[PDB]
Amino acid sequence: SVVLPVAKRGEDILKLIAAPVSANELNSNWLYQLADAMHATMLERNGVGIAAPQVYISKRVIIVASRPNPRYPDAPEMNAVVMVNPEILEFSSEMCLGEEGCLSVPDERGQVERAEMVKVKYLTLQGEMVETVFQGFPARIVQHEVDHLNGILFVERIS
Ligand SMILES: [Zn+2]
Repeated sequence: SVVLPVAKRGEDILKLIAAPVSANELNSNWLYQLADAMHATMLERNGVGIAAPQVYISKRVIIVASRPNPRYPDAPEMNAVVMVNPEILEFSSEMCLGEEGCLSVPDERGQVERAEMVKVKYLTLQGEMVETVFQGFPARIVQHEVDHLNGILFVERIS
């Protein structure tokens, strides 16, 4: 496993709309390697999620991996999920606000309003369709990472 360089706020890579992963990439060693490098990078930076644009890869891949760590001492622990081509199909009208940081925003945290619940459809790295309901802090990570795929940093969502 390799720890990749992470783009910081102000770099233009972080402002693009990341391109969807194509059919021939699904279940490829390319794609497995991409996800493994993202995963190592996130762990090394005590992230609870990561998006491919953050590691200069303008593709629609994210990792959602809520776990307590120094950066988030109170996060619930889930098994890390890698999502290819995620699409949020439903946001709840109910809001929750929480403090977010970001691997791409050194030394700034802010309060962000997010949907309490999201329903997300995505593909596994093999290419199989999955739909999952997330609540609370995992939901906020899903929203944060999808924002990265759409060129949005959490600083822009500060109410
Ligand atoms: Zn981030």
